[PDB]
Amino acid sequence: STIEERVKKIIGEQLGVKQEEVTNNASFVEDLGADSLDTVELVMALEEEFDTEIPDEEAEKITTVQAAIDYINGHQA
Amino acid sequence: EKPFIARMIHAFAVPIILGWLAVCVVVTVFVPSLEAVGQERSVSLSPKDAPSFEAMGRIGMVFKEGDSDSFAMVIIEGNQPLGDAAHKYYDGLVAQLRADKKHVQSVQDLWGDPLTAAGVQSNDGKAAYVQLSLAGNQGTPLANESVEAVRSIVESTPAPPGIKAYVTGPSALAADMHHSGDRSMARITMVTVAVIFIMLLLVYRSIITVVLLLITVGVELTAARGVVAVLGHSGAIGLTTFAVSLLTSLAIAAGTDYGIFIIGRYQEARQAGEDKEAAYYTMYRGTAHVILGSGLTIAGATFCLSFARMPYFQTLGIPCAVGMLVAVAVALTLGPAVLHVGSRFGLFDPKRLLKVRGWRRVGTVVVRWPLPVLVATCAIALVGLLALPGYKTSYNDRDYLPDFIPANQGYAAADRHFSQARMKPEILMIESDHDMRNPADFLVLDKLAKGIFRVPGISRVQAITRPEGTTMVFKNKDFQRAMKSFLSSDGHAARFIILHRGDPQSPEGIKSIDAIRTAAEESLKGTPLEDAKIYLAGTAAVFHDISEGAQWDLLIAAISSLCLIFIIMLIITRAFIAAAVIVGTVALSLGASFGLSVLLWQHILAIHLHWLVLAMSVIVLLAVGSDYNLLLVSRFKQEIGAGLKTGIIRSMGGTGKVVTNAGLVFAVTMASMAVSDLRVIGQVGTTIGLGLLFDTLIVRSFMTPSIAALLGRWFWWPLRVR
Ligand SMILES: CCCCCCCCCCCCCCC/C=C\C(=O)N(O)CCCC[C@H](NC(=O)[C@@H]1COC(c2ccccc2O)=N1)C(=O)O[C@H](C)CC(=O)N[C@@H]1CCCCN(O)C1=O
Repeated sequence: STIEERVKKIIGEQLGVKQEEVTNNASFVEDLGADSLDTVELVMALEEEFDTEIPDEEAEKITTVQAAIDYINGHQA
Repeated sequence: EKPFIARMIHAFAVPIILGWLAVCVVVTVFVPSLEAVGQERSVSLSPKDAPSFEAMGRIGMVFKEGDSDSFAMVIIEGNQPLGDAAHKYYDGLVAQLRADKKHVQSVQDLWGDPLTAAGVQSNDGKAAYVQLSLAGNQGTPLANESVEAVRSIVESTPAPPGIKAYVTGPSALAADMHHSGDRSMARITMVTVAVIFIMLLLVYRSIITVVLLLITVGVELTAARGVVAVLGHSGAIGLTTFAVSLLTSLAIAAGTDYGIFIIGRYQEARQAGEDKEAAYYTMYRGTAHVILGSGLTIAGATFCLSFARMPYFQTLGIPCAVGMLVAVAVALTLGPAVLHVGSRFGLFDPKRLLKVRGWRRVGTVVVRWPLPVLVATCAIALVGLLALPGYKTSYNDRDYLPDFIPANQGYAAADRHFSQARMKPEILMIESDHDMRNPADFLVLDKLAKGIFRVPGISRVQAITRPEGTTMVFKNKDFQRAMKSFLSSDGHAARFIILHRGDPQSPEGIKSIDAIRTAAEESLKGTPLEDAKIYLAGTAAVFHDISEGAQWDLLIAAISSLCLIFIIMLIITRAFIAAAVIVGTVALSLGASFGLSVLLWQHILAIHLHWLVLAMSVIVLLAVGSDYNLLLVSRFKQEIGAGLKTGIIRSMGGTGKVVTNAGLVFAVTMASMAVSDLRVIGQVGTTIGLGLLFDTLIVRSFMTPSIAALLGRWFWWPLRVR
């Protein structure tokens, strides 16, 4: 459906997180227990969800789910 | 989607199971065991176009020493200097051997002559020997029958006190090699199945799934062996113990690999939550073509051996190809069918959890930073070439059979009392329209003998003018018997019996063949006998030719198998660079298998590789490594569309454990042939096992995924992918 729904889908699938568990306010590393390679894989997966490549330094802005949503709602362009 | 053949197998599952079982029983009953056919339809060891074969045939026909390539040495040994009782026993034995005209075509009886007796008696005087010429070429059923008859005659004759008799020679050694290879077949299969059962029980952790997988493998194995036995019994193919053993082990390993792929994909589909019918259909859609590609690759690789020159390679083409085209159809039909039938009763659901976190993490570590990983593994793959400068091949079949073998036991009777070259004589024959009886041509013969006596590594020249081989007459009574055995009845040709210091068969000895030929030419040059034809025969010349031909046949078989595998993968995937990678990442990795096998046998175990090992192992290595790579790349093909790089990670997550299990099962099956009495089969199996361990642990795990992540969409050229 909308962008947010399917980025939510990929985050859930990547982290094994349940649909009702993931939320915007949560952080990948602390609340969801995501690994660093988990973040790298997640960003790489979004790079093909939308044809937009994320530099390694740009990956510093992907700390929490809400950050991902609000970053990629604008960078989808 | 529900593909057609999947629907048909799904509907007719029980009929298919019972049909394949009925075919199995029908074949096992209506044709004999495959090993029994092998000993009924065996091939001759020597190739027909070898100069070392034409020379032996020509010598035999001109000197009336039979018409066969085969020769066998009878050894007499005693605990004391051989008295006249030994001579009487030897006379009785030679008379009996002459009486058996069906097998013994001639008997070069020298010890019965007091003059030439010194030329075969041991320097200690406790042993003696005589050369027999047996019907049928080396290794053929006629030669097998002849050696068995001679052995029975020798061991049935009443030996005097303190005397023993043995039979030896290339023919007896080949017959005993065949019998020992077929004697260990039951043990090879028993240990293979036991090891696989002990292993698979730790992978699935429920005995029922393992037992059904092994029953499928057994049906495949028996169908393949039965069809090959049918073809052999019909006379459409030759066979060798190598062909039978490699067919058995390859059928077992490949059938277990197909069954593991089937069950792995079905269990993954079930874990994903799909029901039985949809799970089976996903299994077929994701593994049907992988198994077919895997079957055709191995069949067309082992079939490429049919282009080899040596019979020990040329006869592995058809039997192995037929066995693999049978074991695959049985796999592709009984596998899905037995899967579905068992799925009715819920046997094949996963008992453990199909955890994939580790392989997905490795996939994201390899897709990210691809080129460093590719370099890091190419360093490992290519450092296996460091064993190439020190690689030394051994042609001595005598060493690679158990010491209890009667042929090998007889050889021991020679080592205890003879120089190790006496039982490996090399013969030089010169032929011309002149009559050699004239004294001038006798001086020419003496010049030839002196010249070849100067050759490095040559110790004795037993000839017409050298009755005892050492340095020293045509009318004397005793010298007449020398005419009877060292000149052609017409006097047009003369033969020289040649003996080496050290093993003539070793890579050092064989090179002397060119030296012998050159020295003979210099002796004959500038002399009336310069026009005389020259031929070389014996173990030295034979295995000089084998050394010449093995390089070319290995090279041609490897190149043809590589091209054929590439064609099959291109057909399966339809992507040029993809198919190129699937086989190139294995070809580069042959260095690691070669290095590991040499480092284990030659350097650590102090056992040189037999010249058969590399040719028989590279063909299987290419095919099986390309098969695992094909599975991985077909899973890429499936999962792509969710991202070119993300599909790679998901595909590793899915197929990581499946390929590890299949690879370990295959490698341990091949590595289980070391139990075979033929240490050559052990070397072949261990080389393939080490190689496939390397592939399954490094090549498909890091090389192919890294290259796929590096090449982006170019990996699938010309396929258009967003
Ligand atoms: C040397 C051995 C070679 C492989 C033989 C496979 C044996 C198993 C028999 C399974 C059941 C199928 C029976 C009929 C096959 C005969 C051809 C046929 O009826 N037709 O010609 C239709 C064209 C569309 C096919 C379609 N394929 C697609 O539409 C495209 C093209 O490839 C893919 C694709 C391939 C593999 C995995 C995922 C994919 O997305 N997508 C797809 O369903 O597959 C194929 C059915 C099977 C497959 O797997 N391979 C195809 C085989 C031949 C067509 C092209 N070709 O070279 C392939 O690769």
